[PDB]
Amino acid sequence: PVMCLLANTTFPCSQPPCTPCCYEKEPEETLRMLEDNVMRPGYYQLLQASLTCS
Amino acid sequence: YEHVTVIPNTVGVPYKTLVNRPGYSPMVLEMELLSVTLEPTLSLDYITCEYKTVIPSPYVKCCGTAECKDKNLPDYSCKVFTGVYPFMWGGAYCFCDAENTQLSEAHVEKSESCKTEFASAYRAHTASASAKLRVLYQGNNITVTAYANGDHAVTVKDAKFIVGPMSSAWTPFDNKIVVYKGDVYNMDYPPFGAGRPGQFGDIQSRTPESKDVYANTQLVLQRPAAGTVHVPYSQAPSGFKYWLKERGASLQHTAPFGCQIATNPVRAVNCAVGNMPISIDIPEAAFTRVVDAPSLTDMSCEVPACTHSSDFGGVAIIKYAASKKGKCAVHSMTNAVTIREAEIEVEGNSQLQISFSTALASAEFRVQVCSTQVHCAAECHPPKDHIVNYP
Amino acid sequence: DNFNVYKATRPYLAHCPDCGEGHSCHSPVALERIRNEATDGTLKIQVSLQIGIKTDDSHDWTKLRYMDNHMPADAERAGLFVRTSAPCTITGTMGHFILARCPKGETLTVGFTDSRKISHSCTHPFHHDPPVIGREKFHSRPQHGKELPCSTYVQSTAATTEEIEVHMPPDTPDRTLMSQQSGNVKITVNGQTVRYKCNCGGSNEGLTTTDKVINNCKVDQCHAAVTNHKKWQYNSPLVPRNAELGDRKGKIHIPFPLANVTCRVPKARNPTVTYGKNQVIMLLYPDHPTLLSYRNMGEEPNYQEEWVMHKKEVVLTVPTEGLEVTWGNNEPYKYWPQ
Ligand SMILES: *[C@@H]1O[C@H](CO)[C@@H](O)[C@H](O)[C@H]1NC(C)=O
Ligand SMILES: *[C@@H]1O[C@H](CO)[C@@H](O)[C@H](O)[C@H]1NC(C)=O
Ligand SMILES: [Os+3]
Ligand SMILES: [Os+3]
Ligand SMILES: [Os+3]
Ligand SMILES: [Os+3]
Ligand SMILES: [Os+3]
Ligand SMILES: [Os+3]
Repeated sequence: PVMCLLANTTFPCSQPPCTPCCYEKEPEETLRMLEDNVMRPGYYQLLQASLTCS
Repeated sequence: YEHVTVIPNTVGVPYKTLVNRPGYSPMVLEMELLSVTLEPTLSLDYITCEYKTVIPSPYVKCCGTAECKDKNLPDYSCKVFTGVYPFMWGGAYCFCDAENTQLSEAHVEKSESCKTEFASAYRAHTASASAKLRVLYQGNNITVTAYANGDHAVTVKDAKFIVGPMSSAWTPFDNKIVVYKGDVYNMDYPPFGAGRPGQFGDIQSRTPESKDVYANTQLVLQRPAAGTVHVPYSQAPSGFKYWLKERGASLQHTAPFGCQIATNPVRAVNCAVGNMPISIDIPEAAFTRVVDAPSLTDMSCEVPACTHSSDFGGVAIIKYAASKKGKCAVHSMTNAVTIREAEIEVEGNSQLQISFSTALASAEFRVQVCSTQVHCAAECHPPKDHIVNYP
Repeated sequence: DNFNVYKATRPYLAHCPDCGEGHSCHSPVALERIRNEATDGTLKIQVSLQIGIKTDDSHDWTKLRYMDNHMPADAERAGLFVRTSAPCTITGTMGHFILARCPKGETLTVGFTDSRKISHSCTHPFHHDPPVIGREKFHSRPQHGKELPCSTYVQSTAATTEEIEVHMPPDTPDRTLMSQQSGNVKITVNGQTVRYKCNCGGSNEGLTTTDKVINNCKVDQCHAAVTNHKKWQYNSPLVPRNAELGDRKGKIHIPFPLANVTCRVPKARNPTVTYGKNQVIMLLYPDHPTLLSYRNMGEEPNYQEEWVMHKKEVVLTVPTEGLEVTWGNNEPYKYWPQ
């Protein structure tokens, strides 16, 4: 049930809109997205999903 | 039948008690304390551990003035240094020569170690006394575990056991104690929110994982070195780390009455202080009538070997004439000597061998086998060692 | 299992007070935080470089990555060394963290050798004197002994509990971006976002992704820096904060957390004991420094302690209450008079 944030849109932490390969596609906005979700409890679920590729 | 007796508060010493119910054959019970536990009621004040000085990247403001704001953080320190000219690998970090400022920020919190490496400051209240007693009942060893309050009744083999109340309410713990792993210390620790820098309690928290942090470590930020980006500071080193090397010997080594100290829960084990009463309500079935028990006569006692020591260094051979076959209780009527065995099997015109302990050189003692007594004459000799490892 | 945290992060250059000979430098092997919380003596050292990871972000235990001026470069793991007064035994290496068993020293040095044979080191004043576990000062850990509660940093690569703060790196100044074009200043971008400032009336101050020209200007009257918003860097107090973002930060889990374990301590050989009238005589033969402690088992304990170094004979009075003698890690010997 844990939710993460991206500018004005809400999404579940484990399922980001950037996936697959969030850092490979856009390295700047991925770190910016993670920086905005640090206080949130599902941060490490977002960190795991964003840095997964192949 | 309720048998009331009192034994000294000493662990590992087997004591003998004679149960003489009128009209019934005597009964000998062997009692030995396995452990005597004094568990104090604890109230956690706070815990202490190694502190962490959280220092982020300093805000170097090129061609301008950075401003410090008051932050609600433990030992929060903020300073803005003027005339700063720092350097990086490729040269100067700032364009301006004398118009740059550096904002230094630092605060104190609990280290990652606090969950593992920590000392707990407890308040000790009225202690709960408990004892583990070994009883040789009906030719078998039974274990009785009860609170030494003189109220808690434990029934083993239909026999009701009431242990205590303890003659001494003494405990090796003071009103204020400090616990670190397996070691316990009597310490007048500083109260919660009154900790001093570089000393025990420089950082104070409710529990190892709680959010509350009290800090008084004397954090003072210093001006950074010429052309260098860093956050120099003066701080009183960990009071917990200093305490770990300067704490000295714990209560396990210093406590009086030979107290052994254990943790989880914090307790005093085998403190040789005072005595404890024992109430044994022995059921009807355990007793045998004198008429129904074998009658002993024509008794003679010879002591072929005796050495007066703490251990059973005496051997006694008793010749007898029993009326019938059965089990007879063995007890010394003289308080100076103690017999090892409590019960022996009688036949008829046979002989019995018993082991005894005494401190006397000239041992003149009475031995009661069932309801008849026999006089033993013994000339016991001194042993080799003046010191023994048993009491 | 396709997750790689090292692609977002990067090794960096940070301040070091002693890079060798007694002089400060921008070290690729700069020391961050040295943790000595483990009671067993194990040190958790934090460095500016990343071990066990290549420049292409792939995991390789024999490889090491350090910041080579502008871009990160590869180096050999074998070349990495940790030392205080004598060389330390490295037990674990993963990213910014090193686990090492060090002898008694006053300073801590962590170094390595790059692809070009150049040796880089960093020295910090660190008082290292690990505490004695138990009552015996031993040099080697035995397989069997008395179990004592001790702490250590677990050898496991898995990062689950402990964490560090990470953020965007600051603007990297580079004088090579600026050139003198008789008699103007040219800013050669080279596909990078450059933040510039000039003491000339031509161009002001701003951010550029294109080549700029400052008409009637001097190179000494200008400042240029390379911006990097694609990588993460540890929130280091030895590196300046990103002037524009500032409070913007991230967090990553770190390997080797502190854990409660069991330490095996040896028990010193039983001393030869001779008994006397209300007294006990012990001939102590220690192979290493052993703590000798004693107390009376009555109202007045009168505790006494001494560290025995060489062959010593001790005369101890045994009272009516009894005397408890503890010789090192051995269980206490209890004495009573006959
Ligand atoms: C009872 O306990 C004592 C001490 O452990 C032992 O010497 C003895 O043999 C035991 N006797 C029986 C009958 O279990
Ligand atoms: C560590 O401490 C906890 C109790 O809080 C428990 O998991 C365990 O008993 C300990 N493990 C070891 C190896 O000592
Ligand atoms: Os109990
Ligand atoms: Os007599
Ligand atoms: Os990883
Ligand atoms: Os310095
Ligand atoms: Os020291
Ligand atoms: Os030594």
